[PDB]
Amino acid sequence: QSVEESGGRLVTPGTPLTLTCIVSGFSLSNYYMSWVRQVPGKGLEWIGVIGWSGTSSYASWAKGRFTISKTASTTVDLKITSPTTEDTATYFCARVLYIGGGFNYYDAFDPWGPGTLVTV
Amino acid sequence: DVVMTQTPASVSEPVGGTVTIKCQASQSIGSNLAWYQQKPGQPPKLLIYAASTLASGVPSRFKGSGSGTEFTLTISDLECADAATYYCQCTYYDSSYVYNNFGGGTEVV
Amino acid sequence: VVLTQTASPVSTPVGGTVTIKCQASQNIYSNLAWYQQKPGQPPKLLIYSASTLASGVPSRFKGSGSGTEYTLTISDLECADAATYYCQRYYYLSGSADNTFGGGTEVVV
Amino acid sequence: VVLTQTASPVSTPVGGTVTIKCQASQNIYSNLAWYQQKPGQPPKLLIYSASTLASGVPSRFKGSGSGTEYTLTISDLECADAATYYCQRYYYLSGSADNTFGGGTEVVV
Amino acid sequence: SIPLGVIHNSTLQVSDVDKLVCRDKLSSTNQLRSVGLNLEGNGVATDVPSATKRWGFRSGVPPKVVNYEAGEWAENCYNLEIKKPDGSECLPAAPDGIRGFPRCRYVHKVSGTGPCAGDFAFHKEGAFFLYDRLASTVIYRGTTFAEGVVAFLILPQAGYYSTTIRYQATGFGTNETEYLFEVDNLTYVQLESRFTPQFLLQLNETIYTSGKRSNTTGKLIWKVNPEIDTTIGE
Amino acid sequence: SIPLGVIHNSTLQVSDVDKLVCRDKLSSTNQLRSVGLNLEGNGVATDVPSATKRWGFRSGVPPKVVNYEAGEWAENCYNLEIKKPDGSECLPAAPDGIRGFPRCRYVHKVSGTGPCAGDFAFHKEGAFFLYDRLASTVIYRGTTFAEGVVAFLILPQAGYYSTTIRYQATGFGTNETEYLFEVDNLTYVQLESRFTPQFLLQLNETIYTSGKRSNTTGKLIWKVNPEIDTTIGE
Amino acid sequence: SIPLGVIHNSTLQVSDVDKLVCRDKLSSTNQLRSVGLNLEGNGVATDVPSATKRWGFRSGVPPKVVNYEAGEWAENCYNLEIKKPDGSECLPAAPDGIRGFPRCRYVHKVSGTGPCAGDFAFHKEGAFFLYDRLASTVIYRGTTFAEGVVAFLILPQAGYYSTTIRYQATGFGTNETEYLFEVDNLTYVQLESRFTPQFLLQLNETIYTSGKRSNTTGKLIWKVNPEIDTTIGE
Amino acid sequence: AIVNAQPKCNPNLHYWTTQDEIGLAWIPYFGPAAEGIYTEGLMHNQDGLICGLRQLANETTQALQLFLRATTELRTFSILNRKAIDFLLQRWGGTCHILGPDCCIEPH
Amino acid sequence: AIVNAQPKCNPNLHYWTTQDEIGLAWIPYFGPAAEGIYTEGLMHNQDGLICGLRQLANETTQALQLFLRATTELRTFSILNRKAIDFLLQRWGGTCHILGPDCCIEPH
Amino acid sequence: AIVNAQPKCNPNLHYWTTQDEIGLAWIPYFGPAAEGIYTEGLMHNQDGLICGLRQLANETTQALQLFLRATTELRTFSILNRKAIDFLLQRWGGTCHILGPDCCIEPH
Ligand SMILES: *[C@@H]1O[C@H](CO)[C@@H](O[C@@H]2O[C@H](CO)[C@@H](O[C@@H]3O[C@H](CO[C@H]4O[C@H](CO)[C@@H](O)[C@H](O)[C@@H]4O)[C@@H](O)[C@H](O[C@H]4O[C@H](CO)[C@@H](O)[C@H](O)[C@@H]4O)[C@@H]3O)[C@H](O)[C@H]2NC(C)=O)[C@H](O)[C@H]1NC(C)=O
Ligand SMILES: *[C@@H]1O[C@H](CO)[C@@H](O[C@@H]2O[C@H](CO)[C@@H](O[C@@H]3O[C@H](CO[C@H]4O[C@H](CO)[C@@H](O)[C@H](O)[C@@H]4O)[C@@H](O)[C@H](O[C@H]4O[C@H](CO)[C@@H](O)[C@H](O)[C@@H]4O)[C@@H]3O)[C@H](O)[C@H]2NC(C)=O)[C@H](O)[C@H]1NC(C)=O
Ligand SMILES: *[C@@H]1O[C@H](CO)[C@@H](O[C@@H]2O[C@H](CO)[C@@H](O[C@@H]3O[C@H](CO[C@H]4O[C@H](CO)[C@@H](O)[C@H](O)[C@@H]4O)[C@@H](O)[C@H](O[C@H]4O[C@H](CO)[C@@H](O)[C@H](O)[C@@H]4O)[C@@H]3O)[C@H](O)[C@H]2NC(C)=O)[C@H](O)[C@H]1NC(C)=O
Ligand SMILES: *[C@@H]1O[C@H](CO)[C@@H](O[C@@H]2O[C@H](CO)[C@@H](O)[C@H](O)[C@H]2NC(C)=O)[C@H](O)[C@H]1NC(C)=O
Ligand SMILES: *[C@@H]1O[C@H](CO)[C@@H](O[C@@H]2O[C@H](CO)[C@@H](O)[C@H](O)[C@H]2NC(C)=O)[C@H](O)[C@H]1NC(C)=O
Ligand SMILES: *[C@@H]1O[C@H](CO)[C@@H](O[C@@H]2O[C@H](CO)[C@@H](O)[C@H](O)[C@H]2NC(C)=O)[C@H](O)[C@H]1NC(C)=O
Ligand SMILES: *[C@@H]1O[C@H](CO)[C@@H](O)[C@H](O)[C@H]1NC(C)=O
Ligand SMILES: *[C@@H]1O[C@H](CO)[C@@H](O)[C@H](O)[C@H]1NC(C)=O
Ligand SMILES: *[C@@H]1O[C@H](CO)[C@@H](O)[C@H](O)[C@H]1NC(C)=O
Repeated sequence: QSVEESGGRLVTPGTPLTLTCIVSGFSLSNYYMSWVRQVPGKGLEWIGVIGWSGTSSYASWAKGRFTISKTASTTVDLKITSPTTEDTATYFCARVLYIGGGFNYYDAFDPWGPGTLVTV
Repeated sequence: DVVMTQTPASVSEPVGGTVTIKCQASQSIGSNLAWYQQKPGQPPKLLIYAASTLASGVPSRFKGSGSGTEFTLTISDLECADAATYYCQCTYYDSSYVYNNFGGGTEVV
Repeated sequence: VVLTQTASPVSTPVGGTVTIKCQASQNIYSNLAWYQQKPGQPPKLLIYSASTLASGVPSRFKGSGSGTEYTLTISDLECADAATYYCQRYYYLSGSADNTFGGGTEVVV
Repeated sequence: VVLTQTASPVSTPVGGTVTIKCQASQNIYSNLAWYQQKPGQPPKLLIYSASTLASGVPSRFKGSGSGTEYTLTISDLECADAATYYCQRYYYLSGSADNTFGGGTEVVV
Repeated sequence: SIPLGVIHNSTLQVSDVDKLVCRDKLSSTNQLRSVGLNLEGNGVATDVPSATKRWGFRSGVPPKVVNYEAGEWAENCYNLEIKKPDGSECLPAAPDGIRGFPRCRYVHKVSGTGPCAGDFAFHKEGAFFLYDRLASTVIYRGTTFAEGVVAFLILPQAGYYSTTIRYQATGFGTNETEYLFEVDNLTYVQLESRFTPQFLLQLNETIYTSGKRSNTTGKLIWKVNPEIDTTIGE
Repeated sequence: SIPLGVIHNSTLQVSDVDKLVCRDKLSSTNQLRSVGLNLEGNGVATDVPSATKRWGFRSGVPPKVVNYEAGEWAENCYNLEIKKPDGSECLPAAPDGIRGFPRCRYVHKVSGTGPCAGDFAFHKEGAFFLYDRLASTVIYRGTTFAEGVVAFLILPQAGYYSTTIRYQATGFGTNETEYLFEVDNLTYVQLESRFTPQFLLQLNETIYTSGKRSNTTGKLIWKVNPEIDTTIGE
Repeated sequence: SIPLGVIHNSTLQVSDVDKLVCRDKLSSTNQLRSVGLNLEGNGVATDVPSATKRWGFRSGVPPKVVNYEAGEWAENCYNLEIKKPDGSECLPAAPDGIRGFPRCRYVHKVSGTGPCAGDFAFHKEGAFFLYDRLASTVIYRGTTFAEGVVAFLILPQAGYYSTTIRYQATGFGTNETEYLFEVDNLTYVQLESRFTPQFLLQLNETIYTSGKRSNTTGKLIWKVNPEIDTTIGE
Repeated sequence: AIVNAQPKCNPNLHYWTTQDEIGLAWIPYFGPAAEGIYTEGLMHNQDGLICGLRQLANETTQALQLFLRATTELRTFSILNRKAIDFLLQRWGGTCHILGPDCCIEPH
Repeated sequence: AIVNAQPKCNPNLHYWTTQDEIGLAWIPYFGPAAEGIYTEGLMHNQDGLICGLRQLANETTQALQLFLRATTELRTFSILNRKAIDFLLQRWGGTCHILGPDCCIEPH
Repeated sequence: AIVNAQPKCNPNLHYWTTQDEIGLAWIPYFGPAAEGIYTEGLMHNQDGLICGLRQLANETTQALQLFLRATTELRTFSILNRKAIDFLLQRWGGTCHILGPDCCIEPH
């Protein structure tokens, strides 16, 4: 049960960017997948989630600035559209964890990835 | 929207003591809580879930309790390897309801 | 639809009552007609709608049944009552004209 | 449970439609199977659950019935369809495994 | 007595019978409402192996039905058809006026056999089977339902595509029940209590594309390995 | 919402929901009354060829029944028995508690065949079929009914000889339908859309008196000339 | 109109519709109550020969049922099984939701034959057959009941042994009806209208102990002498 | 008011009703058959009541059909009770100003 | 008041009723059978209550039978609701005079 | 107030209902089928209404089950009518003091 991220690079404002998270040890059809970013020396910020049903949910402050999709059968991507200087951060990628009980609910974000770095 | 507040901004204590961290919830969330420790330059690592259940592999020194609106986390017999920031997360709603469910951050020295 | 009759050269002494049974492969909602055919002559109508007695027929003949099972009873068997008997399923000519005849049962005085 | 078949050496010219009726002693909730046994060869399943056709069996055979009465119909009988026929009641193996075979009916081309 | 919920200032409170609250106002019967809520909104297990263990069989209690006027969209719904070993039917036929749940996403159609004690199938936790605007206390044969509870309220003064998943159960109603997810008339997959419906659909598609279907007249039962989770064994 | 009529000083007015009328007084539930009025009082065609064109067949809509406490004597009532060409029955049987209209002058007993699409017979104009103190939305087999509507009122504070006319129709429910008035088991009269029941009875009497009944085993169908209207042709 | 009883100061009065009294107080529907009282509390004959003469057969009247929420313990209850001479059944089967009277001391089970005119068996005195919380106007087959009536009240603002006695009646429904108490499948005792149930039980015990039971294949009918009242003759 | 838009209006209403109000007639055993429990009347005198009534019955049918479609009852018998409850709730539903236009408690 | 005209009266009323008011007894699966849902009581003390009930029940039967004949219910369950609605309508049916003999409002 | 004691709560209520409010759609002959009479809605915003409403639903089930056990109805359709009648009776069910704390009449 491990995931990792890639795609961090330096771009000018307005340049569309895409990151990639891949998994190992579980199936995308049995778990959600959440993207959480962290500004340097700040607190964690939940961005959005992609479900095993195929639909995705976005935070209010990131309703249209970010998109989350599933490419291939074991990868997901977070696409940043029109980034600004305020989006320089270490982006992460986690799987929601449920131990028993019904689906659609979680208990923790267990397998955090190493996290990529995005600079504007 | 449950808002979580971490009371102690920073804690310092001689090696070998017991550090207590308080996490308060606006509403009543039962026992849905999780704790994370983030070393610098590392992703957060899970310590406690369901506000009382120890994770797999974490030493038993970390122990959390509390319920309702108040939760506490105690690190007993502090070591030099436990210096990091600690976060409390609420897991009361579903996985599609996304918001700022995390905490502020408590730096333990 | 297949119509299965008694399929036996039934013989009965004069004075008794004979019974012919006409089975069907499905429910037919009592749409059977009984015919008798003497050797050489064209057949004659006896009973229609599985219970109604056609004009110019003695009350000795009787018909009954429902669903998939229907019976024709000849009471007070006579010498002239020696012919081949048929059961026919018909349709209403409003939108169809399909009709299926029975195998044919012979009666011996 | 007692299974009573047609119990007759039925004779039918090639091209006809033969019918075998297998009556029971009580309601059996449509749990019959039909077997065709040629002399010397082991029996072969033809129709199970009183309506479903077994794999690799021509659609020429057709089973029907319910409650306590069930029939097997063979259309356009050929010279090959000359064997003994059995009706057999079964159970589901979660509970009991009891089963009873019929008397056996032979068909002559 | 039956509690009654009052909505005031976008807050819910329980009506107090002894204390007459003057500010509460009821102008017409349109404000009164009854709403049914699914149990899956409380975070309970929804897979068939865990769902079917909340229902039991009993005899000596007549069934009762009460209406409700509004419901919640349900992601999981169930449809049961159970036979006794001799071949009879366990669940009673659906009375006139009872229809399946209107809005379901996945319908778990389970057909199998069991000892079938008692006469009716009740909910062990005391909940209801919602059906269509008619919550009952028993299960009817071949009718889509969803577990839920009914609440009463005084309102303030002011596409749909389904999917059927087919199961087969042996020993239904007992503590040792075996479930199989059916992908074909001849091929089955052994079922665990950790597979989401989408995972089952993906298993179906993978089995068809890989040519794993049975070609003989016998039965073939696959078994997905726990570790790799993508290499189905046998 | 359902309108409610109020009778004040021998004048009928629709009660207004938002405006609170002080002069309106309701002392007991005896004042509330539901009354069923026939459509024939509005000046509509009553003969079978025109009346039967207001009914259609449909499927997928369950039937509903309401009550009413008072009715009106009906000049024309109907009674239908229709069969499919194969022999089955179209109209469902009468449920327990349903009875014919209690006050009818003429009963048009119609029996025939038709394609019988759908499952239930509804009224095209949205009216109701009035049985004995029960307004339904579908026609039941072999039960006298009357076309009508229901009104609710607040009341102010303060022999029977029926005649049966027998018809026969082919292709019921389609646009090309043929009706034949039956005077005997062997003799029929071609029916048009301009014959009152009294004229039909007069034609029956003339047929019986003039000896125009069929004497063979076949059928004889008469046809009245349009001009003279008293010398039946063929 | 239906009278309504008001209880105040431990005194019962019939509510007056025209005169509006303000002393009486109604707080909730819990105060309204319906109570069923048995006819035997009025001092009427209860034995089978006298009880069965109060019921009569009729046709052309539909049955009606009304519920009640409280009853009284009944010492005598009845159970009927009547067939026509040809072999057909007279009393209709009990509809769904109808059950026997819950609290009965002695259950008089009567089985026999009669002309069985009409369609339904009504009460000649206009009372009700109570059944289980559903007082009806007709007798149902095989269901225990008890004669009684129903009253409506406004409440003030604030072990079980069953014995079955089996009879056999010939000519039921007529004035010339012959009753026989059954002690065995072959032995009977002629029944008079002065034997309490305890007397019948004592007669059974005496029959069993004294060895008067039938030993042949025929029937044996005993007749108890009127004077000595303990030496059964024949 | 109500204006009749129907093609024709029948000025007379020949009605029948089941409510009556003797000896043993109330007993079902001795009571009248199912066909003789009706009465008769004729409201020949009218002041536009009948023509208004027919139009009101025509108007009511849309709402009645929609209400029947909404519900799940096989047979509906409780419309009038709902009307009475709605009338009472509209008259008295909560806070009642003595001199307010929403209350009928006239002062004197 | 009412006087008992029956030939004889039973002063004690031995009743059973279904209303009760623990653990998992309310669960239908674990609940009592169809015969163990009743209670018991005895109103032995009386001041003419029982002998008055036995006469009120005798009196109400004619009205009940006529009402049942009038209706078309197969089963009737809405008599008490009608009584309550009638009571409320009789109390307040509009135009409540403060000092009139028709209103329960007592000035203070 | 009501506190949610469930293990977890779903804050959004994606609901369906039957009430609607054109042309010939009200006529059953031309009306929609039995599956197209529903609507949809989503109450995404709430001040804890959904989470407390679920707990209210859980709380009411014991009383509902006991009431269903007590009655002999095959199908119950009249709970809301009883609630409305109880509300009216509690508000006005007898003599009502103008200045009394048990009355909704206010002076001005
Ligand atoms: C309350 O009162 C109103 C007014 O009286 C009634 O309204 C009637 O509604 C029906 C349908 O609901 C109307 O019938 C329609 O007639 C159309 C043709 O018009 C005829 O009638 C006018 C009257 O002036 C004549 O001038 C004209 O020449 C016609 O003879 C039809 O086109 C309609 O549909 C027909 O055609 C379609 C398409 O071919 C078919 O699919 C249909 O099946 C049907 O054959 C329809 O038949 C009627 O005209 C309205 N009345 C008036 C006066 O206009 C309400 O019905 C009434 N409420 C109740 C409950 O009865
Ligand atoms: C409420 O309580 C009242 C009590 O007043 C009951 O009234 C009783 O009503 C029944 C009939 O409904 C009466 O029974 C009738 O008895 C007549 C003969 O009187 C007998 O009883 C008196 C009692 O003093 C004796 O003195 C007398 O000798 C008789 O033994 C019969 O003539 C009546 O009809 C009989 O004959 C006709 C003609 O042959 C038959 O058609 C009948 O079927 C029947 O055989 C009838 O039987 C009874 O007398 C009334 N009681 C009193 C005290 O007057 C109400 O019935 C009760 N209501 C309910 C609902 O229970
Ligand atoms: C309204 O909401 C409350 C609380 O949210 C619900 O309470 C639940 O009640 C059910 C039973 O009615 C409980 O389920 C039981 O769980 C037992 C094991 O406990 C597990 O869960 C608890 C949760 O706290 C853990 O602490 C514990 O460690 C376990 O993990 C089972 O053993 C029970 O099964 C036994 O009893 C049933 C019923 O008697 C039998 O049929 C079984 O065969 C078996 O003998 C049972 O399943 C559940 O735990 C309660 N939830 C909580 C959060 O406490 C109400 O049910 C709900 N009301 C409605 C109508 O839904
Ligand atoms: C499992 O998946 C297969 C493949 O998609 C399904 O088979 C096809 O289903 C579609 C509709 O879902 C039909 O239009 C095709 O005709 C089917 N056959 C093919 C594509 O060969 C199958 O129905 C699925 N089974 C379940 C239970 O969902
Ligand atoms: C048509 O008229 C004839 C004769 O007027 C009717 O036949 C008579 O009907 C009466 C009662 O309806 C019987 O009493 C007679 O016995 C009948 N036969 C005669 C007088 O010879 C016939 O019933 C009428 N048919 C219709 C449909 O009105
Ligand atoms: C009639 O009396 C006989 C004999 O006492 C009863 O039969 C006995 O019934 C008791 C129950 O009270 C049983 O314990 C005995 O085993 C029975 N013995 C025999 C030999 O049958 C009988 O039940 C009585 N019948 C009635 C209707 O009271
Ligand atoms: C199921 O219950 C039976 C009861 O006798 C018991 O023997 C068996 O071990 C149980 N099975 C399981 C898996 O608990
Ligand atoms: C009846 O409708 C059909 C529909 O195609 C049409 O062909 C036919 O001409 C119509 N009949 C008449 C008499 O208009
Ligand atoms: C019973 O009634 C019939 C009717 O005529 C009569 O003949 C007979 O004598 C009566 N029997 C008795 C015992 O009253």
